Amino acid sequence: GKVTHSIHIEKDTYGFSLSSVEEDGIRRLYVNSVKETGLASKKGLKAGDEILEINNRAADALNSSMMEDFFSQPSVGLLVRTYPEL
Repeated sequence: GKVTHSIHIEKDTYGFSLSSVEEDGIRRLYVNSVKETGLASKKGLKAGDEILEINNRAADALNSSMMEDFFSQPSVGLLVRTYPEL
């Protein structure tokens, strides 16, 4: 079962990329890769996580322009749905 986690990151770059899919009628955001010693990795962000929110805004209520601004700021919050570790 998947769990939902909150991540707050502070400062460069956050050390991760995102891919975007909209195939079931809702836009979804997924972590592509993570930099191992990156800022987000240190926070427990993992490749293949779904980003449910950025800065309390749903992935579906986001455009590239908002996300580019948010990731350029010295801080950022994420709501992430991820499989627990095994």
